[PDB]
Amino acid sequence: KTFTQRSRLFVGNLPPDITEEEMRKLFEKYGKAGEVFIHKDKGFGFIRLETRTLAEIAKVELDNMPLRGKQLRVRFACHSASLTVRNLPQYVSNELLEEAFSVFGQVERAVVIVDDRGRPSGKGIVEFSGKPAARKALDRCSEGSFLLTTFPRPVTVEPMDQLDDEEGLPEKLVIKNQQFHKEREQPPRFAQPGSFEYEYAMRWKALIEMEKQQQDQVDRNIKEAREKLEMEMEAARHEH
Amino acid sequence: KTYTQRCRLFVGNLPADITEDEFKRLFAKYGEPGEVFINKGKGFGFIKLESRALAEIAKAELDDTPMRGRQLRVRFATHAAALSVRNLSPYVSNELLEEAFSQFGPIERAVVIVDDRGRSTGKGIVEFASKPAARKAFERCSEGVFLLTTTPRPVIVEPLEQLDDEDGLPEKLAQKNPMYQKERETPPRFAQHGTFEYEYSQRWKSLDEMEKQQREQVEKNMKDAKDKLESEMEDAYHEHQANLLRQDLMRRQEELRRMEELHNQEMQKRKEMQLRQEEERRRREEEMMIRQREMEEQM
Repeated sequence: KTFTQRSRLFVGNLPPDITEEEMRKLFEKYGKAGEVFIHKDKGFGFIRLETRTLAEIAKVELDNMPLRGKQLRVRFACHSASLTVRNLPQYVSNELLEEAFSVFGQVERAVVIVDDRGRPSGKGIVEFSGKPAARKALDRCSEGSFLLTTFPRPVTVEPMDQLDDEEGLPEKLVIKNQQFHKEREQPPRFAQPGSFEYEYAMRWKALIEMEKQQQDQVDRNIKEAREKLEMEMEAARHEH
Repeated sequence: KTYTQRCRLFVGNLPADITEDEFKRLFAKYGEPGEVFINKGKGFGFIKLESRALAEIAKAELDDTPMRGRQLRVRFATHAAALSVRNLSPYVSNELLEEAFSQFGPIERAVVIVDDRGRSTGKGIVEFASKPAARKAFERCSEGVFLLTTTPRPVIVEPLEQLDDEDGLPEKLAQKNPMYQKERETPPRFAQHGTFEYEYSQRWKSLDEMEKQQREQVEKNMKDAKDKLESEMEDAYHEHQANLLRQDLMRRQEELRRMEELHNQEMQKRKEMQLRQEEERRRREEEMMIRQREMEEQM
């Protein structure tokens, strides 16, 4: 597919005298330009390039480029119509997900997330070209029971939990309040055995072990109930 | 920092018939090649470039480009020396997390993962130059109790779970299991009412809800058990700040008693000499009163 949201770039620190035409000139090197949005007063905008390949190149070549006083901030736009799908079947493909969710409208891209051993995590990603399509899908899959394969256990569609592991939380953006300063007095140190803090922070290191042993009981609880429910259903299908 | 594990590209679908210099020509335009490894049998290799950006352009420019009959597969190689770190304060910064984890070896990269509004999630990634530097940081923080703030929240260091959300699980790979094409016999659909599957759809929704109900039950468990540890360790702190005021005040009383007994010693030496003056004054009077008697009865 071409002119997907995945070739859509946010551009920041633009000068106030920016025109729809100069932003097209700036990106002239990267072929055909689709939709352009600009707010001159705020000095940010959106440019949608032909392919992800050209947006990946444009991003790197133009991020931190100087322009009339400031250095440009070029990023990939956050997807506006991305869903997380949970409770995926045991046997599932990128292609099945795209086909399944194309019922609600244009799907730009669908992915079954896999571990390094190549097995699915149980999560997947569905990215629609438009927000309405994502809205229908999200709503209809909440009220309805959406089934990709024969096995009659339905998919769970959530809005995408969009996280950042690129920029993170830099010191400059951390808020400088009273609690900040109080927290930021004692430096990073290995707590020495026998001190106030050591047997305090030996309770934490147990609270997380039990929380994980609780989260592993929920695992066993729901596995056993899953197993039980499969059997009841096997049998109930034999009632012709 | 140049030629890091973040600058390292993977290249798959290489011909078995390649040289290390044929493979190095491929990335000529992107400057001096660093670390290079090839595995001719499995038709794949690794290259390191100076910067993360050079790698990003190179990946972009060379992925799905022909190499004498084969379409290349260029991805970023999975960081083999990367760590997950959770249970961080919302003030732990990328810079601080780095500073803190610098104590274990050379830090390629340290980020705290932020949500859509830039707030910290209490999870973050630490990438070390060497496997050793990570193993050190893991073994030490798993045994020891590494803190990063005033508040004694320990950091939880696990190995990083690297999930592929790019290539995912394509159909051609899914077809390898015969259970795939079987399950796909029914097409994607909404369970219509009156069908026997509709019933069991809703019984699966019941189990999914029970899972999400029981897992939020664990979140409550944690949240109420830490608020029990906040008051249980803050009252063993006002017992330790009382045992400080108890000892400190008993030292100021013992030293007071001392210096008050010195002020007494001094008073008794003043009283001692002022007595001995008055003892002579009255001694001399007696001698001179009685010596006068002795000169009168001599005449």
